Amino acid sequence: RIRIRLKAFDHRLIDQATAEIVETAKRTGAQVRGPIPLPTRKERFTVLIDQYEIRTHLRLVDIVEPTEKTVDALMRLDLAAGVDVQISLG
Amino acid sequence: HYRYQYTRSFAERAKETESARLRYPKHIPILCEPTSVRLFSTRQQVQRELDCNKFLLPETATVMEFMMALRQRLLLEEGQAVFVFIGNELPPNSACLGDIYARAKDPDGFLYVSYGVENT
Amino acid sequence: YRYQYTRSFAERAKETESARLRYPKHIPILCEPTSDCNKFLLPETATVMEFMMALRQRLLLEEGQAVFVFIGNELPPNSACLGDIYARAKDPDGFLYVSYGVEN
Repeated sequence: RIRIRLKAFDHRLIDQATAEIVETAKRTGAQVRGPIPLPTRKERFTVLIDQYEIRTHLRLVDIVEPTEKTVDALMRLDLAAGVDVQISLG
Repeated sequence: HYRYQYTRSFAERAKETESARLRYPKHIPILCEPTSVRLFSTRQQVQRELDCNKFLLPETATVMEFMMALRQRLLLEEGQAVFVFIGNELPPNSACLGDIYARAKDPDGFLYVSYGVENT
Repeated sequence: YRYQYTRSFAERAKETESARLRYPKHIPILCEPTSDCNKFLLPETATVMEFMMALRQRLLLEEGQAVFVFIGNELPPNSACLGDIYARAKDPDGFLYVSYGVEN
């Protein structure tokens, strides 16, 4: 089992990266659970001498039953530079 | 499949849901287990058993209501979300348990659900 | 809202300031029937949907009956977060005013 967590400031990039990972897993005959959207993270900087807000969007994808071809394909995936990805194996 | 189906005979699971439906014919019996061998411990079995939660919820209850019941039962903190799956699919929050049950119930009478907890 | 007419703005400001000291991550909600106030505190992370489901239990509602809520003239999205809503729609008195109703 390959669990994938994505984070980005831009939700447009995160949904595209997520769809791209899902598709890739499916094309190589794996099972996918998700995408699972998690609640957006909301941080704020108070400007002194007025708020600046940073939101971090979050998505999870579980790949179940990764094939030889699944991992190989994930390694070759060209993911947008603004999306951070974390992977843990089962 | 699910741990509950390996450790309980079909006969006892079927009887269990038969009794539930005889008394509560408009309720849905639900069996939830986590989405999750020299990897063994004397603790492993009791802890796996305690991860399995059963519910008996109205057919008119929504997925969201179920998820809130599961949250309460798992006593999750502020930084924790629970998400649920039916056979790899994540059901819509406004779906009724009775509609999901009609389509996805096991032959033994339970609606089987995988849950994952995420620590946002 | 009736509550705005029966309680002075100063008293209402006091209630919310006080609830937000005791519960900084909770949103004060004033709830009235769409033409009988109740006050609620809601985790700032709860959604409209979660709130509607909590509110449903809160009432002696029979199965098949659902709550709907307005915030102003708008039916908010189910998946919308209450903290996001609170930040754009709270009253100057600090309350988020919500009107609710029941449908079959």
